[PDB]
Amino acid sequence: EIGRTTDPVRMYMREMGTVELLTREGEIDIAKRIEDGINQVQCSVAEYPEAITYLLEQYDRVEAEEARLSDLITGFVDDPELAREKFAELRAQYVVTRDTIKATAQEEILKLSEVFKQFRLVPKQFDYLVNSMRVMMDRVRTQERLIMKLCVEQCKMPKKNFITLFTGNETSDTWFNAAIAMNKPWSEKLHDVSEEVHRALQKLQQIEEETGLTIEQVKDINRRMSIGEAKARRAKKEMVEANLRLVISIAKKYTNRGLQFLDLIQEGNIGLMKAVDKFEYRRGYKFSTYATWWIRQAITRSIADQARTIRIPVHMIETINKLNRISRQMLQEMGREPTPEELAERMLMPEDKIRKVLKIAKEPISMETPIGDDEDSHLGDFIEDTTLELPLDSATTESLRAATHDVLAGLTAREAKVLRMRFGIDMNTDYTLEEVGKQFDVTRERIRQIEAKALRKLRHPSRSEVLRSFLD
Amino acid sequence: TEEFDAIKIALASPDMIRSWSFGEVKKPETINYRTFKPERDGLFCARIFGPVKDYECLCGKYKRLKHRGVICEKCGVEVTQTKVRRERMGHIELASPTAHIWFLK
Amino acid sequence: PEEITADIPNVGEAALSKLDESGIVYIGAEVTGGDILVGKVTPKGETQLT
RNA sequence: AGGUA
Repeated sequence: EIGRTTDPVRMYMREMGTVELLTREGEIDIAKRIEDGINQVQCSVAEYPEAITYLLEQYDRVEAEEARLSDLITGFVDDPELAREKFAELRAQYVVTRDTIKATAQEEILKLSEVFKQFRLVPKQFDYLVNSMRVMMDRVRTQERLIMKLCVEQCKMPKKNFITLFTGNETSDTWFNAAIAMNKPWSEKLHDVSEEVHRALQKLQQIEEETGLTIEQVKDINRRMSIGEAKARRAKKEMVEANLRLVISIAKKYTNRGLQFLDLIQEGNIGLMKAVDKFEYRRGYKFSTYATWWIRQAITRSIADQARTIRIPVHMIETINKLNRISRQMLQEMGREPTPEELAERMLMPEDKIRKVLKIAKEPISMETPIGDDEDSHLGDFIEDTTLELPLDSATTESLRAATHDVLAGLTAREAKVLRMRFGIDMNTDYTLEEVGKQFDVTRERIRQIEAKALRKLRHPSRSEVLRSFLD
Repeated sequence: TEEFDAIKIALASPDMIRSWSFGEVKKPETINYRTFKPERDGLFCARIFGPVKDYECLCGKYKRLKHRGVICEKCGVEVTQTKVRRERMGHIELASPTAHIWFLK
Repeated sequence: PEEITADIPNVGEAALSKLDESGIVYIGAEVTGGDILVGKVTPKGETQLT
């Protein structure tokens, strides 16, 4: 509330306090309206042919054993036999409905929507069909808005006149002549941009041909869709908002074990939405029971990821938890301490992996903590930089470079020259033996013989003594 | 070796903030725990802030002083001097705009 | 894994003198600053050479 | 943490 508050926890509780808890039958009623919405959107997809063609393409791919069976469908409302029978009769209904296009047609459409009513498909495939119908909406509205932009910005006419005249066929030359009939100045102005508008109309007709249905039915079906997902999303949001209390109660148990409570409840809300998307009452179970495991999984994932400073895999985290539980069991049984031998015995895990896991299970500590129990110095004030070359070593390197340059200057021209590129001496590049030989226009054993001659000359105790000090 | 008569302080623009940044930090990952090689693209990243050890790509591809003017295009990691890791800044693309606390309280 | 041994690469024999065959200095040996007490060695990793 | 000026 407005109480000079600066804690998101407080006003999150304010937000959750507005929505009253539900009963067991209340969840069923909300899921029932959710099911009504999803049936509406399924019927909307049903009236759309192309999504069904795509679904049948994937069914054929599955029949060809190219895709997983459990990645297309999950359960039905009264197995490969049932799926085959339903998809065969569904293809029959689809083709008998499509034949009516290229009274009777309405009956075929109704039977088609009925035979989809049995289908219960994977959320991924349903989302794909929803996205396809959504991009159908997007392309239809894009064509309409292109016609809008052309007729308005090129002919200087208000947006109000277009709606009445254009709507009703929207894909013919009738409205052109109808608008021209009043001898309006914008009607005359339309004759200089008529080509582009007609080309866009041609693209709209091509889109209709691709869909296989008249554009007016496309608008009707997509508006039915849109109201469908609107109802579905409203009901799902109502469920999520009414179930926030379960998330809060579950997460507050995990708060005493580290990690921010707010992150926990946010992850639990994510899991709650996931459960809502997957919830059904045809199972007969309570929604709270189903959502509990989802919330626990989300909370465990959050503790695994966002609570460890260094990344630790979820399976590794579970192994750590099992190790800790068995350690507690052995500690309370033996009563002394967890001995590594018994830890090895309980797991299939050797023991060196056990100790390395135990090392991993600990989280990094801040340097801002004081070393020595609240000394005014911090831990990071003592950490030596190990990535910095010591000035002693830098001076040694400089002296070695000078000595090597002097020694190479003490040799002949070609020998020193070969040595410079062979090892990359005093240039920022290194070259191979054959690379140096190519520039020395001699690609044979001769270049390596020159290198060996330089080495043998350096073997003498007059050029190696200066370099002898560097390597002890 | 650096000459400058004055220091200006001003409001940092999102465009010039991206100008400072060499890569977008997209993951909260830090390292691979057992292998202390930094993750991609985490808070520590050779793909963004530069290589950890001197003049070698953190993929095991290029380990030499020769490969210093060219970055490794065979993987995300680039190859430069390690001191560059002390100067390269990154940027995080916030989904929602966020108010600056200093300009607030 | 690190190991404790008497034989240390590239060290003077004086250091090896004060240690046993186990790499540990004898009890009662007199040592000064810089003398080696425990012959720890670490498995050397990849080496970059100028 | 304790101690020194």
